[PDB]
Amino acid sequence: PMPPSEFLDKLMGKVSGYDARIRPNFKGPPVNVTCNIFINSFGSIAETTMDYRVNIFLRQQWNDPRLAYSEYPDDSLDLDPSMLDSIWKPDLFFANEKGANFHEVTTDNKLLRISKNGNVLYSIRITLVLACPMDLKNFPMDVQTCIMQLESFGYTMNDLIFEWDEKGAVQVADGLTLPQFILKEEKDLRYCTKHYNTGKFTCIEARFHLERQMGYYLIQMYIPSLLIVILSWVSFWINMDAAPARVGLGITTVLTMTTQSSGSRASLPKVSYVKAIDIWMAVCLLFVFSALLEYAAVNFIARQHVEEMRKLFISRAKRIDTVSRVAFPLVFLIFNIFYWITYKII
Amino acid sequence: PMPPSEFLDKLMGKVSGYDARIRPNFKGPPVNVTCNIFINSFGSIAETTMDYRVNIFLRQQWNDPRLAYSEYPDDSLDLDPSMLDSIWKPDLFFANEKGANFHEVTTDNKLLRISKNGNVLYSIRITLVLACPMDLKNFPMDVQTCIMQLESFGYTMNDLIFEWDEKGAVQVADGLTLPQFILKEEKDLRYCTKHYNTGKFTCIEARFHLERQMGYYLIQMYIPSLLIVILSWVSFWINMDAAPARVGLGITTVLTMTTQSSGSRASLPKVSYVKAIDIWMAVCLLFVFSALLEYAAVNFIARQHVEEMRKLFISRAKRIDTVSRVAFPLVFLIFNIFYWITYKII
Amino acid sequence: PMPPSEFLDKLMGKVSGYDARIRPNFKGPPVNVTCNIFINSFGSIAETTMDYRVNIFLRQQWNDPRLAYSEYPDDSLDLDPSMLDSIWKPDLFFANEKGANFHEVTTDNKLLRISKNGNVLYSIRITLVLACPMDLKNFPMDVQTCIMQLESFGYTMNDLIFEWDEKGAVQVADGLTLPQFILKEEKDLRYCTKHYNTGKFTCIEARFHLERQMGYYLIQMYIPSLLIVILSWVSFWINMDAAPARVGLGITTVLTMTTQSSGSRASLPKVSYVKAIDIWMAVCLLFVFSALLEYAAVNFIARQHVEEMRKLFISRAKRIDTVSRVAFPLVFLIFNIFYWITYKII
Amino acid sequence: PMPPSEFLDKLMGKVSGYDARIRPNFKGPPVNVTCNIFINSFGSIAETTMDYRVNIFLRQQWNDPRLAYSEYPDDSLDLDPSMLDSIWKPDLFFANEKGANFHEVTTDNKLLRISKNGNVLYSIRITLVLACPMDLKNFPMDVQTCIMQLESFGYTMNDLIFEWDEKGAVQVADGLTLPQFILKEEKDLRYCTKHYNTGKFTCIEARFHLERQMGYYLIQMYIPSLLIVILSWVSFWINMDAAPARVGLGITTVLTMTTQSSGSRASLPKVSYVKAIDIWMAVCLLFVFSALLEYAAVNFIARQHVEEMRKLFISRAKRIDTVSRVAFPLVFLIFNIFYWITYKII
Amino acid sequence: PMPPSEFLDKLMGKVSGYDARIRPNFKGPPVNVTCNIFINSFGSIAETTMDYRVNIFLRQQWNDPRLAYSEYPDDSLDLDPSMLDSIWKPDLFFANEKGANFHEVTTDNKLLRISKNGNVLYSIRITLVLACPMDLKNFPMDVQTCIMQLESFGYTMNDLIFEWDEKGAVQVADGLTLPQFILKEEKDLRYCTKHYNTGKFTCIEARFHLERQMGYYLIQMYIPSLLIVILSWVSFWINMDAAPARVGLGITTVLTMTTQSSGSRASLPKVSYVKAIDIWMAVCLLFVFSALLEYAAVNFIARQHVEEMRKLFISRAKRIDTVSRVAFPLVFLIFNIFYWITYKII
Ligand SMILES: *[C@@H]1O[C@H](CO)[C@@H](O[C@@H]2O[C@H](CO)[C@@H](O[C@@H]3O[C@H](CO)[C@@H](O)[C@H](O)[C@@H]3O)[C@H](O)[C@H]2NC(C)=O)[C@H](O)[C@H]1NC(C)=O
Ligand SMILES: *[C@@H]1O[C@H](CO)[C@@H](O[C@@H]2O[C@H](CO)[C@@H](O[C@@H]3O[C@H](CO)[C@@H](O)[C@H](O)[C@@H]3O)[C@H](O)[C@H]2NC(C)=O)[C@H](O)[C@H]1NC(C)=O
Ligand SMILES: *[C@@H]1O[C@H](CO)[C@@H](O[C@@H]2O[C@H](CO)[C@@H](O[C@@H]3O[C@H](CO)[C@@H](O)[C@H](O)[C@@H]3O)[C@H](O)[C@H]2NC(C)=O)[C@H](O)[C@H]1NC(C)=O
Ligand SMILES: *[C@@H]1O[C@H](CO)[C@@H](O[C@@H]2O[C@H](CO)[C@@H](O[C@@H]3O[C@H](CO)[C@@H](O)[C@H](O)[C@@H]3O)[C@H](O)[C@H]2NC(C)=O)[C@H](O)[C@H]1NC(C)=O
Ligand SMILES: *[C@@H]1O[C@H](CO)[C@@H](O[C@@H]2O[C@H](CO)[C@@H](O[C@@H]3O[C@H](CO)[C@@H](O)[C@H](O)[C@@H]3O)[C@H](O)[C@H]2NC(C)=O)[C@H](O)[C@H]1NC(C)=O
Repeated sequence: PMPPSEFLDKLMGKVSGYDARIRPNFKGPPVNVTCNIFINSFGSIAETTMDYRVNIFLRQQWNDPRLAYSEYPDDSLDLDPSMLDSIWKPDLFFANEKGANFHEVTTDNKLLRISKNGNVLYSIRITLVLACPMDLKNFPMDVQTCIMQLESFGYTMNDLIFEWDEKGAVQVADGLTLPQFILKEEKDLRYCTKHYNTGKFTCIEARFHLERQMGYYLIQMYIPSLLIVILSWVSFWINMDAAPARVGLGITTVLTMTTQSSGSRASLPKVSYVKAIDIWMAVCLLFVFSALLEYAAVNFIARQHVEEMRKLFISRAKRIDTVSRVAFPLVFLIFNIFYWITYKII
Repeated sequence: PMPPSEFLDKLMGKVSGYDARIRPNFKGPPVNVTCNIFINSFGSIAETTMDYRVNIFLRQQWNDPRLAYSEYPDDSLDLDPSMLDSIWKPDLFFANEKGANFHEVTTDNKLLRISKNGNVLYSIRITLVLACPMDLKNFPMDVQTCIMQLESFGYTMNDLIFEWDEKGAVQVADGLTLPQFILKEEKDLRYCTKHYNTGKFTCIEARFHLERQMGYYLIQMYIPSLLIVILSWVSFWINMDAAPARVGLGITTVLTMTTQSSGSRASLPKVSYVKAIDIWMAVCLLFVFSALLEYAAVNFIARQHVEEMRKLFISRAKRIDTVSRVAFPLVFLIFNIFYWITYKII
Repeated sequence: PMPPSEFLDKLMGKVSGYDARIRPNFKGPPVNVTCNIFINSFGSIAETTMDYRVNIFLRQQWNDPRLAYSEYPDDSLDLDPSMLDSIWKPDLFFANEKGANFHEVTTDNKLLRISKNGNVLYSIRITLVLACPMDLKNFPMDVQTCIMQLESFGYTMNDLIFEWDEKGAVQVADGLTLPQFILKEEKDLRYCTKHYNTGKFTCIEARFHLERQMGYYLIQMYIPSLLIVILSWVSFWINMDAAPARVGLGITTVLTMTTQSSGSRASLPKVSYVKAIDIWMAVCLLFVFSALLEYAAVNFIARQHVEEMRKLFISRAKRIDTVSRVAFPLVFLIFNIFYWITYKII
Repeated sequence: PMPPSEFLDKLMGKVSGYDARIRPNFKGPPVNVTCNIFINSFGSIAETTMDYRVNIFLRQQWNDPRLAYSEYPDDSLDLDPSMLDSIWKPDLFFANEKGANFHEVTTDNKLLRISKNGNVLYSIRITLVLACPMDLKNFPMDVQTCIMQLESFGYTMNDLIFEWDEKGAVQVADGLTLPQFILKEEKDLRYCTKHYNTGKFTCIEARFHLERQMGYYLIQMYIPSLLIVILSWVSFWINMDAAPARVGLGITTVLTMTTQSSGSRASLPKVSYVKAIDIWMAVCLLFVFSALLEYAAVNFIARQHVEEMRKLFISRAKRIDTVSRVAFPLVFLIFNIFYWITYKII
Repeated sequence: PMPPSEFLDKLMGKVSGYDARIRPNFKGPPVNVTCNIFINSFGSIAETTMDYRVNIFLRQQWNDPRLAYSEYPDDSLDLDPSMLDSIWKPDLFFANEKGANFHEVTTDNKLLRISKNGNVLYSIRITLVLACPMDLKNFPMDVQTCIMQLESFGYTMNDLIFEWDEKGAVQVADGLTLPQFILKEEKDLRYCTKHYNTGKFTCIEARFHLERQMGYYLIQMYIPSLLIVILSWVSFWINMDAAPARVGLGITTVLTMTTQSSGSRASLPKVSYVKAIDIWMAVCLLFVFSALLEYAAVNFIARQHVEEMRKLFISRAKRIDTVSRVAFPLVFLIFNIFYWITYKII
């Protein structure tokens, strides 16, 4: 019989009336293109740019009655991408591309196969740099929702409808791990149908819920902001009434508390609102600034001066050091309980 | 009847006399191309480079009498971008491109449709990195005006005229939020007609007013420059005449005031003029440098030495500490009122 | 006789029935493509992105019975890359490309030669930026395993099978040195056959074992974290009961221990788990934080006050300075033995 | 009559003997191409790379007698860039390109028009990243001279000559402002004719004089290097013979003078010679290092010890503090006059 | 007579038997291609990536007897790069490309001219980013040897041989200066013939010797590491037996010695071996760490306590300050002689 590439030329080229510029079922019902993606790679989720890079296999299935052969004995004719400009393909695009490219190493990484009844599978490999608005109200404990939406660009709703297939519309690779996030298994699949002044265009989208790994910030952000507060509590014991060294422990633990406060937001977007790591680095700034402010209460009370008025100020310069030495591990411990319960509920 | 893509070939190709190199209404009135854009994405507004990235849908409408079919029953013939080099298109360009590319993922993201009377809609998707000169005289409280202008490159004013359409010439996407700025709703639409030695070329432009979010700099730039000034006011209470610790609080709050002064302009352009954050970080440098300069007045007066001359210098080393402890929260509070009223008016 | 380029046109083009879109041995056994690579350049192994760049010569050998000439006198007909779109080529791709390009300087860097029996050698030059997941549990002493896998994209397992040749399937250049790593000579070669819902696709992969050079981190990370611990041991000798200078050596060696702790992870991914350099910079932070905490035990015990109770606290303020001066070089030396034996075993 | 695009095809294509591979006036006098540029954008003048980005309109005018129509009624026939590979064009290149691209958004941004006598205007839009060697001997007060030169690549001097036109050979845009530099109005226009072993090739070049804005470095580099010198002069007043606090003001104002000295050259090329900002940060390092070296002369003389020898060293420990308190504002003020006069003359 | 472009079409195209896929002197001696380069630009020699960027004119001369016209009156026929795919060209490539591109601004920057006897000159413009392994054993005083090598890709040694011409095989531009290095005039030209399992391929290479400019590191690395050692020698004079200020000068000059030690390798590759700047920043770390360790010997000996035993320890607390004040400018001056003589010999 015929070879497939010679048989598929006479099914399409110039003699069968197949025109690649005209959609299937023309002047009839719209073409129902069904889609599913396979995420090979994921990540490099930046926050200065608020974008993330993904590497997908975009599979598109539709029906084309002009490609429905009947007499050839096989069940699926492939088509290499040299002759891929000879069929109709849906004009899918991503509504938040922000730059994207194909992969064309050793061959155009494109797949096409045509069944007997006309079902056309079309799988391409794309690298996307998708845009998602980061919501950083509770920054080390947030759950980001970064989406990707697949629209049509030229055909309206009465000509081309996108659908997610019911048999697992988003597959993820086997050992896909992210360095900072984890990809949750439940992925929302909903519609995003756009209305312009040109017309109404089809749109489908998949949500990805990206929960952070808190274990990094619990090593660099929280514990070196915890030990500086303990280091400011050393000043309550040194020389117990007055020294030129309690000031040096009161000055210096505000410096590296302030430097770490600016260092906690070194590679973050300049958001207007206050976030979760800001109400930690400003309350633990308050517990290390009140320690030097506590000595200024001591060295002003104890530097006041008959026979009765001698010990009456030392009795006010030891009660200020046996209460402010125990009440600060009560106020800081009741803040540390109210903080983490709030961000466990939210 | 005929399919549209076969009908549209005989409307243009080689038999109807349609030449795609010749503008409509030739040797007559100029072509009135009307334009409107749709900002999908906005942002990454850099200031080291003084540019911003935008992602638009550029729609262009004109009239072409050679494309006015009459006998075909429909109202709008589309045209896929494989045959888009066969019509006339206006040679629009952006006068401040600084690099711009199309989007060509899964299909050339281009749209064309031709009405019965000859009206041609032409929507393409462009990513621009536009240039706008930043005016940073009042830096955290400024209202930037970044423009984009759409010129003709080859046709003069007597051959091709650009207009903004009256029905919403600039649309913005629904949930378009910027991390640092806000986009005001009033967008100016004015002309920018260029005159060269080649001729006079048409130009239209849209201004975008970008107001900053002050809430970021009010957390990192102002409050850690506010607490260092309060930290320098602790030195008026410590030991009340003389210490080796008031110097240590006088030195160190100039260090991290100077380090934060260089740290306030880490990612900014090297502008010649003085800005709003510079007359905050240099006046709050003055209140923390005059505190150590105040102790140098104390430790020089109080280190002077009959029976009457003993208490006469302590009476000059306490009046210098009961006035300079209250006058500095008067001068700093009258500066802080004159500062913010100035930048609320401007 | 004929020149080779004219003889090779009639072997393939339009008269011999050779169709370049159809694989060899069609409707028969699968094509057995055998592969080997030649790593020219290697390196720029980043960890923020977790990727590495390689520069290979990808050689592919297969059999094509339609190219088996018999009457031409030579043994190997070459073919320049201008006519390289005329044979069948396997659609190999790398399953973790993350961007890759050819090299096209002065000529397409591509090779093709055809033997008499039909063996086809096909060598191209590719630059890859391959992805490998970094496992940083024991960070300066880890052995990374970064792989590269070579799948088919269009042909399933019953049409195209990849193999590594038995005669040295991965060659490395003569003087290939890495700045941070060393490439071990044993390279694993195993199968990675993928199963999708499209079909099952062939895959071969080569593991590369990249052992680090520990000598860099033993100069910047370990020795300047070793001398700060010795510098905190200077405070046990200074003035031997009480000073305002032991606090100044107790504060300051916690500052540059914490600053170096944040400086130890300046260009690393934000992993959740704790690594080998973190249980050094948090234990040597403990020995420099316990030194200031030791003086707080001294200056609180020695500041307590009949005739018998005078020397009883100095006898408790010297035993605390002749034991804590020797026990800290016992606890730090027994940690330093348990640390390096653990990472020598693992 | 004829449309212009059909008339211009028979003037060139295959019937008039016009060959686009052959220069005008062949085997005769050389082609006199005259050039002028229009700088749209300028800037991003880097110094680590020593290059600057420009965005020009390159206009080229020459004469081509084969394109001299006589009977067509118009005076100027345009030509869209689709048929622009059909005329002869000069093979101009930039001898210091370092990468350059065209602009191809919505149309190839290219212009061509042909007069009646044969004069051909050819305007294109290029983005260049031109290389200029920076001379940083006097760094914040220098006048850079960054050039751009336009050579021929294939035709020698006896076949093609470039000239600048006399009517404004370099135009600059209306509101072109640079953030760091200013572009002087006088632009030198001179020749740069190259001699290779291939031949001698034409070359023209324009010099651009880029004077800096000193006002930025006078806020960050000079004033925080001025106040540290005044801060070191506070140590002459504190306790007036001896303290543990004059050392703390002698140590610390060397630290942030050395840190600012390394911070003054954070983003500069690693030049070998000494520059103007180096002999400010090394002389003001000397005035803050000699202040601590002055106290080491005080605390060594005043710590020497009959009844006559008591006040003879205090008379040497007050003369050292009433001269070194006035002579240092004399030496620093006579340096500050000799410094700025030197860089005002040069 | 004929124009040259029409004469050169009948010399090659389809009638003269010229096939552009077949090398000259086929089934005979190999083609002797002779090469020389012209370095326009050089530099951006990075060391994190260990690569350098060069911008060359690659000239190639071979002989092609099929292009040997005899009857045309000229001596050299040029050929514009539109018809440059019609001759045979050698498939040269660079064996350490790491990315390279042509220059195609206003015309393909390519040159071709054919002499009467068949000699073909072929000059193109290439930008290369070449790889060279940096050897940093003696880092500020090293002489790098970065090479570039020119291989054949498709033709073996018995078909194509590269040579350097004897008339100046590497030219350098007139005013080519590097910011950090200097390019030595003696350039080695040697062979690098490769042996693969495909065959043996020709290769020629040019060594470039890049001697550094030590004058930058002698301002930032060595002098601020010299004054800190002098600053640690101030502590021998302050208060001469005991103070809380000698410790503060002993602590702080270890801090900024350690910070500058990490700051000396901010933008360097993470090499395993020790380099020349590391045995300066670790010996000058030793002279500033032994100064604080010297006071710990003083304040432990002088704090020991009949009538005879009073002055016997002051006699041991002044001999330790009149020897350790002169021996440290003897050990540091004998190190500073042994250091620079070692790196002057090597
Ligand atoms: C692509 O999918 C759409 C959506 O499922 C299909 O449109 C649907 O087609 C069916 C049968 O043609 C329509 O059912 C009909 O409903 C009318 C009342 O409107 C009634 O006379 C019958 O019950 C009849 O079954 C259905 O309304 C229609 N839905 C929409 C939203 O248009 C379309 O046929 C699919 N096209 C292809 C090529 O598969
Ligand atoms: C594109 O838009 C321009 C601007 O509206 C149109 O030009 C205008 O055309 C009208 C009618 O052709 C001109 O009005 C005429 O004015 C003359 C006096 O100059 C008088 O005899 C009549 O009152 C007549 O209506 C109008 O002057 C002219 N304006 C300009 C600035 O040229 C043009 O016709 C439009 N072209 C197309 C193809 O739509
Ligand atoms: C490509 O490689 C595969 C794998 O080596 C080859 O397939 C193998 O082909 C041989 C002979 O055609 C098969 O042996 C046969 O086994 C059957 C029992 O199944 C028995 O009747 C005989 O012993 C006979 O030798 C072998 O089973 C088969 N293996 C597989 C996994 O398919 C294939 O022939 C190679 N193709 C080319 C073009 O070199
Ligand atoms: C392009 O520009 C060059 C330079 O202006 C033109 O070359 C010049 O052409 C004129 C007239 O052809 C030459 O003048 C002649 O000088 C000879 C003595 O050499 C004498 O017999 C006459 O006085 C005559 O006028 C002039 O020497 C020559 N200059 C050079 C440097 O070649 C050229 O003609 C221009 N070409 C075109 C196509 O415009
Ligand atoms: C390209 O360059 C190579 C190397 O210079 C040339 O090969 C050399 O060709 C000469 C003459 O054809 C050979 O000399 C011959 O030597 C044999 C002994 O082997 C003897 O019968 C004669 O003395 C005769 O002169 C020489 O051996 C040969 N060298 C090599 C290494 O092959 C080649 O001819 C050049 N090709 C062109 C087209 O210029």
